[PDB]
Amino acid sequence: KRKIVLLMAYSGKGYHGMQRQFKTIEDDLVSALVRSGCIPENHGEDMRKMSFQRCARTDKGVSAAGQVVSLKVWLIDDILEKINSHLPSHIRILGLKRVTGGFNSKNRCDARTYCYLLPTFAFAHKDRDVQDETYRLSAETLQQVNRLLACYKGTHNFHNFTSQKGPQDPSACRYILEMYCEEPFVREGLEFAVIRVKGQSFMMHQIRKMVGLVVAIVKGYAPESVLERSWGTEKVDVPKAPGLGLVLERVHFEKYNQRFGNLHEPLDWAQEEGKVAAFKEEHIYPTIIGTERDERSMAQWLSTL
Ligand SMILES: NCCCC[C@@H](N)C(=O)O
Repeated sequence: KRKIVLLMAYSGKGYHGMQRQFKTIEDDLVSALVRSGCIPENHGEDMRKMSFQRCARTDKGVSAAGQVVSLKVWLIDDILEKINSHLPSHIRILGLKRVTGGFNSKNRCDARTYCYLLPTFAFAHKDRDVQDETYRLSAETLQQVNRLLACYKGTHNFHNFTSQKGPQDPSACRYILEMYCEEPFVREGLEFAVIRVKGQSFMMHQIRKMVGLVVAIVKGYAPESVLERSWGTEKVDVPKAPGLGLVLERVHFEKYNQRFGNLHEPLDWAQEEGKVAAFKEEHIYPTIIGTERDERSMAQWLSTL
């Protein structure tokens, strides 16, 4: 009866992505919507009768601190609580807002910010450094990482950073506003670092390949010259990092609020930022960290380089 937008978050492990194998995030969401009585059962079976859309089709294993979806529901009392009561702890609806009927979240959002949490031995040189959990990131290596990541900034032909895309395809070009790596931190004897990237839009496997290539370079499996060569017309076999560390941090609506905001209303989750950071630190990060500690996801992939 009313078109709403939802701010939600989830740990991606144990799912096969957001949309569409294991269950998906939307499977849990739909079930929670049906059980709570926000939508009738047929709206859950056919996700078009409630006009359901999602901003980011996060891949298998990928987490999200600020996923955004839009749909029509029965605005039942305490709707946020009710929906959450049918969800596991690792999926939370953080915010809800009533929007105009014509609002399409996927078609209206601009830039996305992702982070990538990884063990620091992903930057350990294969010839000079230890290759296990005992490795500690040096200041010089971090400088190298940030120097390389900075080269991604601006507009480039990113055809080598996805699949089945030609160099002459205009849609292969993408815009990177920012990319860097934060200072490392230790948790339970393991050192991690957070890579953050902001882009106007991303192609399939793009961030994982951007990270993978820099990892290959820093570790010494590829010369630095391959980076600048990668945005040329030539094809480059770019390594694809695991999806475990990848987290969707924010879906931006700044350009939407400017261009459309003045049949449309401004969308802003600034008030829910506390819950966003809380869920990331309490449910997203610890699962990634624990998984790396016990299953050695990154280490296994690094072996294949
Ligand atoms: N929408 C294309 C993919 C973007 C990256 C991230 N959302 C993922 O699927 O892993």
